[PDB]
Amino acid sequence: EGPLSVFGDRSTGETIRSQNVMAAASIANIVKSSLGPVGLDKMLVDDIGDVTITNDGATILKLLEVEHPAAKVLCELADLQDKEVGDGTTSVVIIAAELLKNADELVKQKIHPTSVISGYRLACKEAVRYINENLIVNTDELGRDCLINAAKTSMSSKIIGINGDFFANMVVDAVLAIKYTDIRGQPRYPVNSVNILKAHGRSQMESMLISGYALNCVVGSQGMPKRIVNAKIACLDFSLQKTKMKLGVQVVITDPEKLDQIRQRESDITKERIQKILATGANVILTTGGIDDMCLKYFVEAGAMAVRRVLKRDLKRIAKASGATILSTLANLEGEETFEAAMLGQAEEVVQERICDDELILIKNTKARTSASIILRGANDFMCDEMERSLHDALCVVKRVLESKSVVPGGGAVEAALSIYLENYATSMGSREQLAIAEFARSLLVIPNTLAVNAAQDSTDLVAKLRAFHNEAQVNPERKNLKWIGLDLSNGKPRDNKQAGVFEPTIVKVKSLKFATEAAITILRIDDLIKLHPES
Amino acid sequence: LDNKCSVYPLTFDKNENMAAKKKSVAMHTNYLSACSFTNSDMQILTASGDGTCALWDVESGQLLQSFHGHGADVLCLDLAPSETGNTFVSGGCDKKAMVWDMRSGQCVQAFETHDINSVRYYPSGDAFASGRLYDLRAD
Amino acid sequence: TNDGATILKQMQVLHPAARMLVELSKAQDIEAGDGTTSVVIIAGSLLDSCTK
Amino acid sequence: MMPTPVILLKEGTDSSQGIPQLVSNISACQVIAEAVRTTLGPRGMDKLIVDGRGKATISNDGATILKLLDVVHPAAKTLVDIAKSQDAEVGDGTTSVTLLAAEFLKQVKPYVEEGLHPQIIIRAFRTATQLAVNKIKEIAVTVKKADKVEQRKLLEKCAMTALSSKLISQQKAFFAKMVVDAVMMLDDLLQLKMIGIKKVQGGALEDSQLVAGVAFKKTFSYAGFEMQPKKYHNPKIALLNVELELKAEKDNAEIRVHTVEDYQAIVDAEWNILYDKLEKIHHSGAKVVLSKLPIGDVATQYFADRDMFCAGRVPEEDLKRTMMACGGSIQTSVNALSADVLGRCQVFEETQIGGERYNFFTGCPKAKTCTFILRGGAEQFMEETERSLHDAIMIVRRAIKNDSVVAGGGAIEMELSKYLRDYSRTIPGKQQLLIGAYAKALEIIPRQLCDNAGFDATNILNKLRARHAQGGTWYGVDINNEDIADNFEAFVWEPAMVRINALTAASEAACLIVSVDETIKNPRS
Amino acid sequence: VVSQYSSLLSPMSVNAVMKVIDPATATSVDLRDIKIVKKLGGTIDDCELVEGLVLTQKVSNSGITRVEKAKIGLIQFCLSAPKTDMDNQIVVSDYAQMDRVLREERAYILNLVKQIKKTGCNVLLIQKSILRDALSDLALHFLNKMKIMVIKDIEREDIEFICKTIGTKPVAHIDQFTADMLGSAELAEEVNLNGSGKLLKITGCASPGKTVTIVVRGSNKLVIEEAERSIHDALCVIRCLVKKRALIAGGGAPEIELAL
Amino acid sequence: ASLSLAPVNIFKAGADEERAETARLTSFIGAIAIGDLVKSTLGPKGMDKILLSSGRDASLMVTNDGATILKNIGVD
Ligand SMILES: Nc1ncnc2c1ncn2[C@@H]1O[C@H](COP(=O)(O)OP(=O)(O)O)[C@@H](O)[C@H]1O
Ligand SMILES: Nc1ncnc2c1ncn2[C@@H]1O[C@H](COP(=O)(O)OP(=O)(O)O)[C@@H](O)[C@H]1O
Ligand SMILES: Nc1ncnc2c1ncn2[C@@H]1O[C@H](COP(=O)(O)OP(=O)(O)O)[C@@H](O)[C@H]1O
Ligand SMILES: [Mg+2]
Ligand SMILES: [Mg+2]
Ligand SMILES: [Mg+2]
Repeated sequence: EGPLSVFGDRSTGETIRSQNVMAAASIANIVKSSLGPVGLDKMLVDDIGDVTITNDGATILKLLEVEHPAAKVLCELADLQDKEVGDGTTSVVIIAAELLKNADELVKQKIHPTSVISGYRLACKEAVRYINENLIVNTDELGRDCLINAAKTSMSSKIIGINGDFFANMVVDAVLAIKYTDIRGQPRYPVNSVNILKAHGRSQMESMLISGYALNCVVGSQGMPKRIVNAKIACLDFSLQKTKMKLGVQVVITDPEKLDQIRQRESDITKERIQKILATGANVILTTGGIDDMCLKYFVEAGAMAVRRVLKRDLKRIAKASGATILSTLANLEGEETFEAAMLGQAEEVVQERICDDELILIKNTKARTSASIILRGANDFMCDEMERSLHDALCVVKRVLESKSVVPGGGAVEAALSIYLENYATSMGSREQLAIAEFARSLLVIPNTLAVNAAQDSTDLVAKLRAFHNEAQVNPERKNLKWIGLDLSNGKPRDNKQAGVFEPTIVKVKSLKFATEAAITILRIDDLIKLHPES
Repeated sequence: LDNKCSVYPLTFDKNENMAAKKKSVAMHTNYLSACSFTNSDMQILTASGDGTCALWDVESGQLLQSFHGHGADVLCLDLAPSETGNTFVSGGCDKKAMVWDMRSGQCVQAFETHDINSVRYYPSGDAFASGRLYDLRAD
Repeated sequence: TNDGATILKQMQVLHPAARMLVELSKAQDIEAGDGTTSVVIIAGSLLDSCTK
Repeated sequence: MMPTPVILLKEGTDSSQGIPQLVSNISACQVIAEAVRTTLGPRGMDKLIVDGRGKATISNDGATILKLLDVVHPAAKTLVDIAKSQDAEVGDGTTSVTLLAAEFLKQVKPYVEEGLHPQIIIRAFRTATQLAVNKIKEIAVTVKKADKVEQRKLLEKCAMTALSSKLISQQKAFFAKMVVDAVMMLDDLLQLKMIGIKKVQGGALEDSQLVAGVAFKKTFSYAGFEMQPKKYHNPKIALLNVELELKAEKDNAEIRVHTVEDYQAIVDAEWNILYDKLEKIHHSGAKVVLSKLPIGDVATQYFADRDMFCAGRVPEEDLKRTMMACGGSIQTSVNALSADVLGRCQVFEETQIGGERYNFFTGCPKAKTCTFILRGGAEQFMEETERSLHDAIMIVRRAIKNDSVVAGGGAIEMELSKYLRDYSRTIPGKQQLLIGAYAKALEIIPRQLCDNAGFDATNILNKLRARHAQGGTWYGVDINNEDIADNFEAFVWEPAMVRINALTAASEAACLIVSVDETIKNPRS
Repeated sequence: VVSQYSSLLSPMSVNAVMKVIDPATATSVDLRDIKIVKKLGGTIDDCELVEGLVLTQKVSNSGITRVEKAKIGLIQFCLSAPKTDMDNQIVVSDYAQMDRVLREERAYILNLVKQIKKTGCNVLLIQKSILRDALSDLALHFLNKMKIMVIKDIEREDIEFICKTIGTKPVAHIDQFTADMLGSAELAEEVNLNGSGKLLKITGCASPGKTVTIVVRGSNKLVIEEAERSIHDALCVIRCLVKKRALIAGGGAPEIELAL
Repeated sequence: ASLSLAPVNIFKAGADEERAETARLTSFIGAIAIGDLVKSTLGPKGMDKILLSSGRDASLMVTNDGATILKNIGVD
């Protein structure tokens, strides 16, 4: 097939540059319809009838079967944004594809990709610098209402959108509950320590915020009590079973009289351990291992709750919250086998609650630390699954706002402001990079354009009106209040989004621009593709 | 279609009961013709398509000795009677069965009267199945 | 990648002359670490002259 | 999609509607355009297309390339159709139409993607096209002197500009002079069939000649033909539609005789009929005899014995050209061969032309026709030469109809783009964006010229825009000098109607493509 | 591809090469003294030059993730129940022998941990062990109760690099485990890469001997691999300068001069 | 470079060519085979051949004539 003699295909020049832009645009067009409050969810049938109704950008691309290497770049780009930010996942894919599409237009005009890459890198640096200097709002000037508005804004476009007035309150309260401080006095919020339980049944309004912890587990035996008032929680990392000697130990009997006593110790060793644990007043015993039937009877007779096969991460949170200590073994530093009262957690109640023909443990009002859990109620599993994903974004958004105390106006306010500034700033940087920076400014308008399109409104007029307001703010020093003007999708007109309470964490826009630019730069650097045929 | 086995016990999901140390050297790749574990679990004998028997140490993970001299690829190999310096046979596609000794790294004995694929030592060790029977004491 | 050695290694060239060019690129990578593309281009140009 | 027990349309019917299908149509038009992009301008290249039969074709002509492509996309076929339309009406600019249409569609693609109503785009295109056509009519340079030398120079320059993109561009002055001379001999209708084009393999391009008369290949001479003289210094030509052979009087004629004397009389009567026809032809005074119908061996030997020339099975077009060159009349009967129905030329001659024998009728003073004899090293060489000469001939004909010219090399497009941008700056703003997009799309021609020539298109475009805005109407791409120049003084001249039709057809095609919202394909039968 | 980041990588590469050689005597550079760690996430602007040791292993302890004034100890034996090289079994014939076995095993593990702690060690690195449990759960419990960070599953090939970096002498038998074989360091903490994984960084050592680490980060895996290749090219070029102290112009000047 | 040993293929399917050494080898082999076949039927003490036709007729022919021997053989 020529003089190269390679067992594979090859595409060079504009053939592969346009194909790469195709693949990037194909991924964006998948998720472009699920952006903004007037966005719509999607069904994802998994070839065996499994249904996944979602609006999250990362979740859509995770389940999609992508084959083009350039498309996989954007699909992994969405995943990275989810891990490091948690929101803006759909936006970053849209921006990156738009950035690549407009960059390829310049390359077709005999502009070298290095010039385009250099221009994109400069624009990304100035966009971040401009945002940090003119478009940030200090949350200390807004109080608690900022957190609710930030949470409410994220919940728009989600299945918990209209009911966000009630849902935002749990997210703010749940995050504030798990707040703790570390060395050098930095208040850190370990979001995802808020256990989220899904159970269909009652309406969404009956979603409960547990002032404690919720275990997706039940008591081992029906004979145990299902409610303890003053719980003394003992957390163990080992099974309570009949004692069996290790591999290096063998039992060889020469005198038959010793056989019966040996078998007795196989069960008395565990009994002695349980008696030591119960002797200190423990009421709740949580273990990550199994519990044999003969061991459960000891808790039954003592009137104590015992739960087996508790998840390790669940036990760690309960131990941290209740003040208990995880014990992988009963062994002190004196070589003995003892259990102390100081290693007991406490709680104000432990209940075997019943939730829609199913049961779970509620550790209510733990002491020495405040924890939180959320139980989501919906029509069915498909809808309950989506609320968990939607709530995860809200938990992440509030986490960023509490860590970094700056927010930016939403609804395309940032992109509109950046497009005006960057295109004006492009005229003062070089001669060949001017086009590249200008195209960076133009590409940012895809976000407000998509919001207006999804609402079936005139995107051309709204963006032009929105850009006109932002142009006035930059050129008129006394009209600086127009920076906050965004889009009101309900009525289709510009609106001061700072007053309207449409906020986003600053890190969402900043990290989106950095990640999208690098992803666009990576694809733009390619001009030749060699696709070796599979060996099989 | 052709595989239908990609989900094989590779996961080895257990409760960490001391058996998770499977090592799984697989450094040489190619084809693992015989991954027989030595009676003394210190060493692993492996045969590849190149026709060289390879001896590895589980602890260090280093290739002790590569046994070469077989005419074709070694399809099968066995172990010593109990340990006996692991004087192991090696049957391959070259119709020849020969014995190797790491104390010298040489083909101590050879037999050609038959590809051998079912070598198995006699419990005494004076002979071995050659699926025939070759006598060590009489060659 | 833009590295000459990586490009030549990844693409499975079948002609023996291309294989020896890949080996030459590996050797240049070993001894110097840069100029991996330049050495291959130089060898190709030299053989092109050898044609005439 | 719940499966209805009885589906509405036939199974396998494919329907795509909405914005995505329109975007796909624009992409298809882009794909069609990029297949002819490199064949634009003096630095353009040729395309080679091999059909299923393995018979390759080589062409620089956009319409030919598009026709040879088996385009099946419904939206893409519109570009092929407008290329054919431009070829039919004008004959040159079959690449410009496709490039302009695809550039219009590409320019308005972003606005379509964001939900703009296509009727607005259509209205904007129509407004811009009307304004551009009016501007072309207004600024086109026409010379109201009616000077023969000036008109001839204008025609030659237009032909040279039309020809300076083909493989005959090196001898473009020679070929343009030949084309102008050929066209100016046509009387009033400028019919293409009155310009013969013969392709004779072998020989250099400069060996091509234009005969002030008619020439055609020798047509299956019978026995005794080589005994006829092959040169006459004032022959009279008997143009005939007559079969000079021994044959049945009629297909349904039956002769019934019952005497050997009558048998001999019948045989002699057939011979006497043939000899009477031949004797009337000979006594007409003619020396060269040409027939649309076969001429038998008996007649060939008869004419050889009289030092006459005969040729049968002459193609009808060649006979009509001989009529127009010599001035006779094709006679189906020889009973009245008066001197007026006999052709006349100064010199008739049969000569060797590159391994073939041709009959030459030269020295016709009242000639209203001509014949091109094209020499080349291959069949496709002569075919592409014929296509290029056809382009030049069509341009010269249109210029004869009206002598209005605009400087080429992107000058007219740049001026129109500047005018349209200046207009669009003075309208509300919804139409302003679309008219500005139209003006920007007009810049495709000089950009493609620079790309084909290998320049930096952006800098040349910036210089052109600055020159046009500052002042200067006919500044365009200068290929040889790597720069821009006043293309009017460089004699890069094209008739105004070429650009007028190009803009009109491109606008109509773009509007038609945009106006479509749904494509439905029925299953094949 | 890393050309806009060259302002960050060029000084980084020069520092990396200079930190692993002696400029007055070095005649070649062993690039294996420079360790490159690829972690997904972030941007190439986040590439960092660590003057100490970076380990991708996870800390076994929970709750101990930052030790100041660390005393790192490297262990090549196993902290589990005693097990000889020869075949060994414990034969039980009486009921008392059962809990005697349990108690004696506990005492053995406790004595090992006490001997380790008596030297002042507070960060413990355990070499990966097969055929014997390197770190028993009871041993981990005892170590955690004594406030010692434990990192296990250390690769055999990395022992030389670790010892050269933090100045720790490996210990293969508990009898030879003493304070003088510990590697003092300023700080040993496990950092989190903003939800893209965790890294154990031991920065600041009493004997920082000719070894440096480079952490490469990027948005996606392809650009990370290309950045690693580019940084390797830069290191190789500085190595070339070290080998042959001669500089020539670029941009085709040598080729044009050579042709002429 | 040669037509056959070129990275691009210039031939229809089933059409081949033989360069200097190969063409000379084939020509010499064919000529030597013809000479060896026809000889041994030469001179007073020569022998005859049998031309057993493989066609439908299966004609049998015994001859010492070289021309008839060379005529009725399938030569490629
Ligand atoms: N109430 C609102 N009014 C106007 N715009 C909004 C409102 N709420 C959200 N938006 C905008 O709609 C967009 C929706 O983003 P979304 O798709 O939920 O994020 P992700 O990209 O993580 O999926 C955000 O960029 C935000 O600026
Ligand atoms: N900024 C520059 N200006 C001019 N020439 C350069 C520049 N940078 C690199 N070069 C040249 O490009 C050539 C190729 O270098 P490079 O692609 O980095 O590695 P390799 O030589 O392995 O291809 C070198 O010979 C160098 O002289
Ligand atoms: N000498 C020249 N200098 C600059 N431009 C030219 C020259 N000759 C022709 N052109 C331009 O090339 C373009 C294409 O002409 P051509 O390829 O011959 O036919 P078509 O218009 O069918 O492509 C015309 O628009 C004309 O302006
Ligand atoms: Mg969102
Ligand atoms: Mg280099
Ligand atoms: Mg033309």
